[PDB]
Amino acid sequence: RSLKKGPFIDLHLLKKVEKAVESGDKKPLRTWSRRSTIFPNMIGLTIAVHNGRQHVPVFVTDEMVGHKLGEFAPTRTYR
Amino acid sequence: AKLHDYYKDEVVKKLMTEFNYNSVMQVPRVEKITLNMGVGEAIADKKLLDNAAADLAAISGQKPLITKARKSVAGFKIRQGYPIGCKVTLRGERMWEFFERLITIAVPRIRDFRGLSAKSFDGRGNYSMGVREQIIFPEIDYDKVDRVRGLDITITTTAKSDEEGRALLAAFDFPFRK
Amino acid sequence: ARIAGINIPDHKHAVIALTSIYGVGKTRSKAILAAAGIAEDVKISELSEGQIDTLRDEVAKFVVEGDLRREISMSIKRLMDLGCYRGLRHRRGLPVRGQRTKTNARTRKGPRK
RNA sequence: UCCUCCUAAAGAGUAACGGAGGAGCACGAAGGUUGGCUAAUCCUGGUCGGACAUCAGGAGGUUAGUGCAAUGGCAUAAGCC
RNA sequence: GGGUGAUUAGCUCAGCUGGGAGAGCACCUCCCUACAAGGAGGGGGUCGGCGGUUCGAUCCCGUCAUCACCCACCA
RNA sequence: ACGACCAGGGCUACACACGUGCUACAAUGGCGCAUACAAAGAGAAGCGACCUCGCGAGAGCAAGCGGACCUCAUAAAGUGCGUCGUAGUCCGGAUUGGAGUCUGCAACUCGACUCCAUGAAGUCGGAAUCGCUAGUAAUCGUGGAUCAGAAUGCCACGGUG
Repeated sequence: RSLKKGPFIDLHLLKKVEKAVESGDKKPLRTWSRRSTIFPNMIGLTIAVHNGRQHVPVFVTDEMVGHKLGEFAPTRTYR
Repeated sequence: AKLHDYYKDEVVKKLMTEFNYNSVMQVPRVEKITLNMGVGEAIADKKLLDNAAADLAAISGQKPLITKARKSVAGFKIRQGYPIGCKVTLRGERMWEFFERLITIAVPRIRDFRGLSAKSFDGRGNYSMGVREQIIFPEIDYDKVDRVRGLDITITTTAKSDEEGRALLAAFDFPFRK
Repeated sequence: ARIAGINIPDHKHAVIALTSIYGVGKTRSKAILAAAGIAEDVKISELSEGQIDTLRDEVAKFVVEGDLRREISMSIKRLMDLGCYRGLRHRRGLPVRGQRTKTNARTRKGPRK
């Protein structure tokens, strides 16, 4: 909206997000960039976000909206 | 007292009829109403508080008294002759002279209703209320350097269920929960 | 006197007790002075009942008087989870907009000993 | 030294360098009398009231108040008014 | 066991015929020229514990706890 | 391999004391309203008028000029008439809320700008440290460079005393 209109999902994430719904018996998707955006209608999927030293598993709720992967859930404790 | 003929229709008459009753005695009545003001304030020098009782005497059917305490346990180092309130209760004749304007017609500044209604009622007029937030309206000698004064009301009724006696409140400026 | 201004200075300028009050500032104070068509220079017009208190409808499309905070005081309770950046920053006294804490934070941190 | 309770075995009498405490005054009002009335504490509702005084009710009813320790009584109220 | 005193800021100590928490050092921070001195600011108090009376006890009164000073006797 | 390639990250990550600045603390000032006196620069999907939409940031429609001419472009302090009754105030504005405008892979963290509400400090600064002998200490307004968006620092210029 206020940040030059509609958001964009980085192609390395857009190729693997509807393949996590629908994730099979295989491991949850690893992502290394906290800069990537998620869209508010996304729900019921587990993803693993890198923080610089660890990968943090997170389940996406109905209360999570259009966030960046640094805002949606606490990837570090951190202080 | 010039206004009391409304009691045959505007209050408790539909209640009386929806039980086929024939007397005003088969439905609730007001035993007493009390207009009590607080004097226990301790934030300024006690200088203008009898003229605040004169401001209450401009709407009460009886003028406030000096009053006395009953305990002397308090951290205010008081004697049991210490003035503790105002002693202002109405029965019968001058209570019909109170509802003559107050809580019935005295304020044209009505509010757009959001839900705020009479609360906590049980079986003996069990609702108590002070006034909240400022709008200002004309009062006697009110061009004075003193904070805006209101009224804190208490009432007792001949009831057993205040939810059933809800029609005793129908002639007033305030609403009841649906 | 005091027909719209809630304060005892009644012989003064048209901003006094008529700005920064119950959801009204300069811009919305002008909007009800405009609704009643009255005069404002040096003093506000001497006015009676049924002249401007009847026109509070013409400036009603804002959060005002008893409604100034009412519904937001429930809507702001919607996010409270400790994993939510907005939830945590509502549940504690923190800026949801984010600020710097190291240097030039002394209003938010308050006085230093 | 003066007073409350126990010491004390249910008569009466009663001991201990026996066991726990108060009193050294106070009030002309806290006395007299006729008439009236009903407290604490908790809870719900009145906050501009900063542990405790304070307005109305429900529960309760000398559990509050009775000048003092302690004992006991007080609605017939010795209570407060 | 006993008598007489003390108890309040880290230290040294006021406030003791009824509430108002304080002074000089010390510490931290700061000013000068290297270390102080000199001049300012600031932090922090079960005012030892339990009762008596009083609305209220750092205070008065009884009684504990911990430390100093003097004792603990006749055989 | 601490060389070099490749992708994400860090350089406003927080604790405490500042060195230099700045809006000020009110009336050598504000609030409202009208109003005088300028230089130096920038302008090839530029500078963009007049007008219009939007509360507004900004944007739409398109002249003028490729620029001693047009356009950026209503200098401010000052000057005139009202007002404030000296008080943390009609002062002052960190905050606080809901939504936008503009740019860039990127605005959580970590950007500039806006509308309507909403709200706390600040009372001339402790020892001391620094500037000028006159267009001198002090003070008001306009441009430019770097550059996608972003300076209150840098470089030019004019006003008052």
